[PDB]
Amino acid sequence: VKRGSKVRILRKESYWYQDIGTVATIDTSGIRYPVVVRFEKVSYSGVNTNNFSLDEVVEV
Amino acid sequence: GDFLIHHAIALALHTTTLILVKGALDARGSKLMPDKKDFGYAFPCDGPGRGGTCDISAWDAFYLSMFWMLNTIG
Amino acid sequence: DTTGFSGVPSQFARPESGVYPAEPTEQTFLGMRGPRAPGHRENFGGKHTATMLAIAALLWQPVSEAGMYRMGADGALTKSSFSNMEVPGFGNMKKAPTIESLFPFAKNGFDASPALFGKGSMIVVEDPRDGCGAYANSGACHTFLDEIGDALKK
Amino acid sequence: DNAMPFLERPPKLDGSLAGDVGFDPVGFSNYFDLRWLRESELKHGRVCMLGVTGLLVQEAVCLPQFSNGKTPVDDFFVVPAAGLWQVFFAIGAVEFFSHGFKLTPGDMFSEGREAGDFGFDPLGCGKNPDALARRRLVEVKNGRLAMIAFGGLLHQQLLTGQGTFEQLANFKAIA
Amino acid sequence: MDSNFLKYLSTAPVLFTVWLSFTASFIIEANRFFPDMLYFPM
Amino acid sequence: EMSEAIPFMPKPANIDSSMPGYAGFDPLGFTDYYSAKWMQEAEIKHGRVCMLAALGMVFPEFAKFPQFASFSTNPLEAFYQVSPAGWGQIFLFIGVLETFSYEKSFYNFEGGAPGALGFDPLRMSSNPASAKQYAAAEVRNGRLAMIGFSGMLHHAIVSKQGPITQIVEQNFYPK
Amino acid sequence: AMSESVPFLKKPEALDSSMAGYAGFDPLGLSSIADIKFLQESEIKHCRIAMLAAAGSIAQDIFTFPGVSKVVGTAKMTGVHDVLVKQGAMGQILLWTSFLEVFGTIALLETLDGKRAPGDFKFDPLGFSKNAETAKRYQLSEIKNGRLAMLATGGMVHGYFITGKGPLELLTNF
Amino acid sequence: DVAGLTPCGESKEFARRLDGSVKKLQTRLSKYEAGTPPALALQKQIDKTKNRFDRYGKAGLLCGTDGLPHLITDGRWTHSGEFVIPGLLFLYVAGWIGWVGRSYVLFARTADKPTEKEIIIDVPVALSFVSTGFIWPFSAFKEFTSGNLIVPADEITVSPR
Amino acid sequence: AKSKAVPFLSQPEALDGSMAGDVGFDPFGISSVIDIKWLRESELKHGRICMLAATGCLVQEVVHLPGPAFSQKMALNAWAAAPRGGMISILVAIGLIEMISNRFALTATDMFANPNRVPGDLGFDPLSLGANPANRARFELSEVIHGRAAMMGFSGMVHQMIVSKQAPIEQLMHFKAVDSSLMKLGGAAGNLGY
Ligand code: CLA
Ligand SMILES: CCCCCCCCCCCCCCCC(=O)OC[C@H](COP(=O)(O)OC[C@@H](O)CO)OC(=O)CCCCCCCCCCCCCCC
Ligand code: KC2
Ligand SMILES: CC1=C(C#C/C(C)=C/C=C/C(C)=C/C=C/C=C(C)/C=C/C=C(\C)C#CC2=C(C)C[C@@H](O)CC2(C)C)C(C)(C)C[C@H](O)C1
Ligand SMILES: CC1=C(C#C/C(C)=C/C=C/C(C)=C/C=C/C=C(C)/C=C/C=C(\C)C#CC2=C(C)C[C@@H](O)CC2(C)C)C(C)(C)C[C@H](O)C1
Ligand SMILES: CC1=C(C#C/C(C)=C/C=C/C(C)=C/C=C/C=C(C)/C=C/C=C(\C)C#CC2=C(C)C[C@@H](O)CC2(C)C)C(C)(C)C[C@H](O)C1
Ligand SMILES: CCCCCCCCCCCCO[C@@H]1O[C@H](CO)[C@@H](O[C@H]2O[C@H](CO)[C@@H](O)[C@H](O)[C@H]2O)[C@H](O)[C@H]1O
Repeated sequence: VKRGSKVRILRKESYWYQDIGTVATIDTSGIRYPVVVRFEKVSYSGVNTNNFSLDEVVEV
Repeated sequence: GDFLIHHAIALALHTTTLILVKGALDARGSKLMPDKKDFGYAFPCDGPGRGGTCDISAWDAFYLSMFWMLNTIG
Repeated sequence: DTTGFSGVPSQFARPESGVYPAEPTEQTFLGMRGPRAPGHRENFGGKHTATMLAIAALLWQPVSEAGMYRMGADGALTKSSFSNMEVPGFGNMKKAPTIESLFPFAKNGFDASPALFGKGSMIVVEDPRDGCGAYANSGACHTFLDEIGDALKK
Repeated sequence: DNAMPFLERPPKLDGSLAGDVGFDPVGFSNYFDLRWLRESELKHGRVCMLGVTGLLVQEAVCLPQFSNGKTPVDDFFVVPAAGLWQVFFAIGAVEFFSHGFKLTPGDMFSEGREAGDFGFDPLGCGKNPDALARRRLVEVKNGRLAMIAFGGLLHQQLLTGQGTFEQLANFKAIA
Repeated sequence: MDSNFLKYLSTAPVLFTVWLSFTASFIIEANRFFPDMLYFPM
Repeated sequence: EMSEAIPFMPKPANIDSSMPGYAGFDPLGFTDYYSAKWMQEAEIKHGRVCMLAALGMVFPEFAKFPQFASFSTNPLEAFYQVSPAGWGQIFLFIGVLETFSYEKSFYNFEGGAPGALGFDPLRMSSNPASAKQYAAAEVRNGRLAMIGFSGMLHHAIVSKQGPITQIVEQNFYPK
Repeated sequence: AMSESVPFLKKPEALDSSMAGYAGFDPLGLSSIADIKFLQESEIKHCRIAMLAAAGSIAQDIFTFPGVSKVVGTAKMTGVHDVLVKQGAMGQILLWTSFLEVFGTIALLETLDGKRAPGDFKFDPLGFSKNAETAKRYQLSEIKNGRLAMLATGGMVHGYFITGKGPLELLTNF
Repeated sequence: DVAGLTPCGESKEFARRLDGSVKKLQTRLSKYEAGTPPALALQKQIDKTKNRFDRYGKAGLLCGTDGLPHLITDGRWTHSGEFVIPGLLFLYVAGWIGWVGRSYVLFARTADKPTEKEIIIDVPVALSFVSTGFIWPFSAFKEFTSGNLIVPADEITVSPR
Repeated sequence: AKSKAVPFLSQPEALDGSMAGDVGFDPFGISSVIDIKWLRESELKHGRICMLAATGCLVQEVVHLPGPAFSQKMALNAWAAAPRGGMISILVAIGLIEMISNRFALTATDMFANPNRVPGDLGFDPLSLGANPANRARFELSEVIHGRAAMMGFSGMVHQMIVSKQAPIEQLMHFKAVDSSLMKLGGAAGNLGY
């Protein structure tokens, strides 16, 4: 994906699984979860953003 | 009177089923606790985080539906 | 921002067709001005509706006077319903559905005339004034202006 | 010329069809095929030419097999119901075969058939071209007259109850 | 009228109490003039 | 494009002039959600059943079968006067006809035309113009029969008689 | 540009001297509201019906066709309408005038299109409008007599509604 | 009649209900003088009781053995004014409220801050929406068919199971 | 920048003198809350119904359709006496007129979705009486004023039919004043009920 795009979450244990967030940054290092996605809805923890891998995220 | 009480029994059988079905279907996981299966059937809670997780186990929906069973057979 | 009752669907987040038709200024006599198909107004416009309304009005005059008019021995003729005209070949359907079935004036007691209404059942025009004047009246008539005069003189 | 001079001449009526004096005020032939309209006119005229002959002859002549109505219209009722169905289906069979089983505006003239032309010329009366043109005019004009005449004969017989020739003989005005 | 007082009257509890009081008020008025409506009359 | 039925509404995207009874009429868009060919075949089947139903509601006014000659001319009473062996045989016959639409729609949905159950015994629709006219005529007469049967059914509910009987007795209104 | 008929009022901006019976008289501005061609056709239709009505009132007072005195009573003008509706006289007059006015509707629509002058049904069996001067002169005579006939028709029928006498008999008596 | 019930106009038990209900109020009226405010109030209560029983008797309601009206709700048209027609009035109002609220939550999602629109309601826009509800069956069915009521299953958050 | 109708108030926005009858009258500021297009559509609709309603009350006093069901001089009695099937036919026909004339853009979210749509312009000109552009300003003004007047007049006539159980013309010609013995206003809570 790329920064600023709208993405659909495919992590089944995510609060926002199959919801739309937007990508803030993508790391270039050997990071296990580089895609940082921010979400309008807040989780039960109150967090509204999480880091995901590429294979857990699809452009819409 | 028979009509009204039969509808009351319908509410009771459906509500006990709701609690029990919610317990059975959400036994293995939920948005509140995705890995609920890893904790078993009867565990107390997942703690006060994520808003509060009291009576989140499938056993606890057995527990809550036992009152609704007693109410319906009542 | 949304004006409120603005009626633009995008403002209220309502789904919109987006295809907003241009408004032709052409108008038909018994229809409204609106978007119409190409050639619609020429074929089915004022000329069509006025002519067809005229034809329907002309065709109404036999329809209003619908009935079996049979002359007796004397010149006098008797109006009977078309239901009396039995049909030979339709089995148990001896009486046949007719024009009176579509226009049942007699059943409803309308008694239609070629010009609508008719001797039996005609427009009722009555004088609300009841044969007295606007002012300067007797006991039988007390007008509103008479009440003003009665209020002034008391 | 033009039947109704005040009105502008209808465009689809170009005078090719017989009897085209330009009499189309309502606006037919601008909405419907002229061929379907002419086919209807010729069939209505032919059925009515036979019908006026039917009213006049049936007052005079009654076959032994059937009874006679008080008026020629009443004949329709006195004749047996099954016979009326046999004539209706027989005419239907003629209509199916004559039009080649295409009996609708969309398919009737799909074969290129000329309006009101069934190729019925057994005695070869219409073989001559100029005679055919004059007689085509005669057929439509007598047919239109017969449609009018049939209306009057049927309506007068229903009103007077006596039949055409009787009404002409003993005439009773409505009172 | 003040825009902040109108924005206060647009708050959820005020509108909820006013709308359900208006709702309650026309149920009360309809049952005052036309009482004992166990059925739709037909 | 705009709808031809509603000239202020846009054309419904999933209906097309190809279909026999097309008028552009889908104000509530069933075809943008449901399969247009499923709706097409379903409309055609409702109309064919309704065309028989309209004819069947009207026909025992005229004549009855000798076995059911004693039955009533009100169709909603003649419904209950038929024996359950009779309704079982009617249901078995309709089911045998349906076995063909079960293949035509649940297995062979795409191959053919909507409502094409291979029932053309007199070899009509061979001429293409005639086929076009018959297709549109079937759909329009089916819709007309749906409306007409709906009418005549509720008319038989209000006044407990057949539609033709209600007409001749002029019992047109609830009493 | 001020009106010839009402000098303190303006020209009615839809009327021109090429019209028949023009006097600049449209004070109420009805011509602006509705199409002048329709109004011209309507004026002429009112004019010709009332002209026939005016001559009919006069002639009905003068003589009466054979046999008619039985069917009607001593009724005259509007009085005969209720009884001659019972017989088919008014029914037949309505039917045939209605039949003509169906074509009159088509003719009025042709007038709105502009393909015909209002009231021009081309009806000239005997020859009067061969010359152009005579044609315009007779169109002016027609419109003026017609407007007078309409006023006269109102006068005759209201004289019947007051006295019951009829035109000639109101001249002879009072 | 239906279900072994008797029409309320000819059942004796409904009549004794009305007579007993009026006797209770008349014995309360027997302890007051004619023009006093309690007596006037009690007499209006008696009038209302008589009107209720008079209206119920002529309404086509069916009474039981207990003399109280019973509702037949099986779908029959001779009794549709007890559930089927009041139910149609309910479903129209309920679908009105649902369509109006759904339209407002979809409006509020397209706002600068969506959650202030739900605790501080944009009253002109919400009143535009409450006016929208009168044609909700058509508006909602066109919404359903145009793919705007139902979201696909792959746009909805679900638990891992 | 003051209103001309109410000189001590500020001139309301969305009222700019373009619309007919725009004299600057909106003291409660409804036009600031509700779009003036919807309000003018609703004002024209109320007034047009009221113009027919005022004419209805007076003409039903003078002329009746024949028959005993249409013989109610007093207009509020015609509501009950007129055949129910036909009054519901009127109601259904009004609903059909509303859906076709508004072209299925009936709600406050989709009427005026077309930018060509104008407040009050349903495309109704059967005899093309608005074909002349010059009269448009006067006609639109005179329609609005006739509508407003008829709103006030019909409201009066109804509430005069309630007070005096008399039709409006024969209430003017057989006027009997308000005795005040009956028709008292209010009072449901003063006497604590009953
Ligand atoms: C689907 C078409 C249809 C059918 C079959 C009927 C059938 C019936 N109607 Mg209904 N009606 C319809 C449409 C229809 N109506 C519509 C669309 C309207 C609303 C405009 C009405 C309004 C209506 C009323 C108000 C009444 C009826 C009545 C009747 C009944 C008696 C009819 C009678 O005696 O006619 C024969 C009589 C006539 C033909 C007289 C016509 C009278 C004139 C023309 C009325 C003037 C029209 C006026 C200018 C309206 C203009 C507005 C309009 C253009 C929108 C009959 C059951 C009456 C009833 O129930 O009586 C028991 C009744 O009171 N109808
Ligand atoms: C733009 C349209 C303009 C409409 C103008 C309205 C004209 C009629 C208004 C009343 C005329 C005179 C009243 C004297 C009559 C009067 O004052 O009676 C008094 C009555 C209360 O009774 P009392 O306590 O006075 O009893 C007194 C004793 O003397 C008798 O027992 O007041 C009311 O509450 C009645 C009105 C209903 C109140 C609620 C109305 C419905 C609410 C709808 C939403 C709000 C709308 C506005 C509400 C104000
Ligand atoms: C031979 C069949 C036939 C008959 C017997 C007939 C009789 C009458 C009568 C008789 C009393 C009137 C008063 C009348 C009037 C109108 N007809 Mg006509 N009409 C017929 C055929 C068609 C077709 C095929 C169309 C059509 C139309 C219109 C429009 C609307 C135009 C618009 O508002 O722009 C109006 C006002 C067009 C349409 O739009 O209908 C919604 C359209 O295509 N008509 N029509
Ligand atoms: C396919 C095939 C062929 C075939 C075939 C067959 C068997 C074809 C059968 C066709 C049929 C039975 C068509 C019947 C249509 C009935 C209609 C449209 C009635 C509508 C009623 C209305 C409008 C009404 C009404 C009423 C109302 C509501 C109010 C009432 O008061 C009155 C009233 C009555 C007016 C063959 C065999 C030739 C071979 C070929 O190779 C292929
Ligand atoms: C839509 C909406 C608006 C609006 C509006 C409104 C409120 C419009 C109201 C319209 C009305 C009142 C229409 C009435 C029609 C009456 C008829 C057809 C009478 C028929 C009589 C018959 C058939 C008979 C009979 C006979 C019988 C049976 C037996 C005899 O003994 C009696 C009798 C002889 C008479 C407007 C236009 C203002 C604006 C905007 O666009 C929005
Ligand atoms: C647009 C259009 C055309 C059209 C059209 C139509 C239908 C035109 C009709 C227009 C109408 C009906 C106008 C009526 C206005 C009535 C008013 C203002 C009454 C106010 C009453 C008051 C103030 C009062 C009062 C009273 C009080 C309370 C006390 C009472 O005791 C008495 C009293 C009565 C004195 C057509 C169709 C020709 C085609 C054209 O192409 C386009
Ligand atoms: C040609 C029709 C084309 C569309 C027809 C479809 C109609 C749609 C539903 C029609 C409903 C009929 O509506 C019903 O009929 C008439 C209408 O006055 C009324 O009937 C009433 O008036 C009639 C007419 O004098 C009386 O004979 C009858 O005793 C009385 O009950 C009913 O109270 C009403 O419920």
